[PDB]
Amino acid sequence: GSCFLVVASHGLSAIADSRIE
Amino acid sequence: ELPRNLEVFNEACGHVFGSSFNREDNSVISDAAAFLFKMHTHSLDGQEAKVLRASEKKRERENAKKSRKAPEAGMRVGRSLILTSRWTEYCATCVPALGSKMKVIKASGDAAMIQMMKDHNSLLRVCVRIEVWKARYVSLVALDERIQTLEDAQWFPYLSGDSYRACPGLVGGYFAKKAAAGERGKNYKKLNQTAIIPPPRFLIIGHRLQIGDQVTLRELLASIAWGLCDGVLAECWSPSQGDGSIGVVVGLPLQATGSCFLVVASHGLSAIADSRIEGTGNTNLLEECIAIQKQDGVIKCKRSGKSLYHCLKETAG
Amino acid sequence: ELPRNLEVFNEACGHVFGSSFNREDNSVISDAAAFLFKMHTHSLDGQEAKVLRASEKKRERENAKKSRKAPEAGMRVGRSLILTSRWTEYCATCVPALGSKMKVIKASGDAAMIQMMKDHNSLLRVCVRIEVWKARYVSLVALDERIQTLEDAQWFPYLSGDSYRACPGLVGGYFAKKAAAGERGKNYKKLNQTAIIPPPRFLIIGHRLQIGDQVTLRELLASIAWGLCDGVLAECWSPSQGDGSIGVVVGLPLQATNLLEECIAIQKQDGVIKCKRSGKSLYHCLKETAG
RNA sequence: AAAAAAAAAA
RNA sequence: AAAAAAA
Repeated sequence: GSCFLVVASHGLSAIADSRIE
Repeated sequence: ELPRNLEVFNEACGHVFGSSFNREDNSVISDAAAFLFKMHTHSLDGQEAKVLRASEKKRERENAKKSRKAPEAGMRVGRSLILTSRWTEYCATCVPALGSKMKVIKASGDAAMIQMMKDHNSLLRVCVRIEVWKARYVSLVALDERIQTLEDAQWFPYLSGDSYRACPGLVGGYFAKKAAAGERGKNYKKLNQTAIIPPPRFLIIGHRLQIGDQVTLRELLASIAWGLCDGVLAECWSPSQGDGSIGVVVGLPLQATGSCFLVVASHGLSAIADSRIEGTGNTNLLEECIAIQKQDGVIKCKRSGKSLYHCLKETAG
Repeated sequence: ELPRNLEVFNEACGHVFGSSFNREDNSVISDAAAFLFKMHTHSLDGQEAKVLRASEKKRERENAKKSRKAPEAGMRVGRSLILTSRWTEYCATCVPALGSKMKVIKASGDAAMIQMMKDHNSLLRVCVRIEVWKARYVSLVALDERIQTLEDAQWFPYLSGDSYRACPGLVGGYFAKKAAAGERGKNYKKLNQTAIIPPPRFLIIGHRLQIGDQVTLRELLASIAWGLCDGVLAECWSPSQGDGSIGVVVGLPLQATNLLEECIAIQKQDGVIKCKRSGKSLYHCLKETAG
């Protein structure tokens, strides 16, 4: 089990999943 | 030599913990801050019971805590922190009595009690800051099960109500959700999930985190971001000579200049989640850059689009 | 020969603000309407306390409000409105006593109190409409931090509970969400974020927004939409000779690759026309065109 | 011709 | 910086 989220930070845009991008 | 907050935190930790308090270990400082936060919140055994509007279950829990024996001198705190026999004196002296309010003491007019209340507030603030930093540092290499979607991660860290009361701008959790959802007044502070917090070994000394300080990758990443932030922030670090474990800080990101790019549906049109990404269907959101202020000047680094927790473990293999 | 609804607001504003009330400035009218709404909701200093089921913190807040000195003649409300000595008399005689219900007054049969309650209701409705329009006008150049996702923007405007109670079909906020995200009755009104609200200077005189009446771009955009609506609506306005920040309305939207091809309908003087959507928020478009 | 009124009304 | 102030 693990997670691939990347929350928005420092003006970036949030990602629901790293792999799908 | 030091501000009032740092001096009072140093005095409290020293008095409570004797010489066992190591001033150059992040984990030790985090454990000491957690213990002092428990002490000043009457969450330890043998302290006053919070029963003002407590439910019968809350009443029973607090009463059981009160009846339970308080920690005995010499008890092991965390790993390398041992209580002294003179911690009870400090707990009885410098801890405001349960229900104490600043207005009442100001009406009383006793300067000593005003100073003690200000010291209590400052100690709560410092301990909460250290707790938040240790929360991020833990999140770097230990995911929190409570987080499964961007909405859940939006309120990180998840801390108690006292933490939110002391430092609203740094502490998330249920109370942060409650404050954000409700009306936002002038006193409301937005949850800055990635606001810069110097590591505990810097915060107590007051040495503001800056370029050139020798820090470990994990502690720096916790200072500037947390586990689920982008991996590009790893570019703010650079190993020193001989690899080792301690490197140096090369940049400090900036989290300003943020605006809205949504277009709600209206007059028969369809809602758009983002005007920029719309374009002609090109959903390639990897050109975004983070602004890093280096010694030479400000630069922009292209986002990697991967979690810090993932990258830290991957690159170590 | 204005309707009783607007006549009540005109008389109330006159009585409460003397000659300092200007009948041609949007900001002045919006501030006056906000003050009258606060006065008629028993939220000023020195007014009755809301203690039916208040919490301890709310109890203290209401008690402090009641004990606090009430506004005095000569106070400055906003920027160009000055309270007069007659405002106390109006507040005493025309504001229904806290907790007054229309049913009780109607049953009592007192014509004077029935008329007073009807005037109070009309004033509440007009003040809420002006408040919604001012919220839309403000949102064009300064968004709310709460609006960070489409779901959050779905509930604009974010006004107080009494505002929703007076005008359910125009006010969003938390209470609108609760009404939608919960049991719905027959007397249920659906939020219309783009309902055409004439500018206050046109609203308090009974004028209906139409084609051929001079207005400002921000005025029209607030009238027919808000900050995060698409920018194509800006095509409903046309600047006049020399600009000068004053133009004219040429149409009003209806129904108030392919995705960017969607068109809005504009009712022009000749006939309905289809205008391609721009895909950029009115706030963003105005920011870009500012310079 | 949805718009306006009267009944209701954290 | 200061002053307010619990699931």
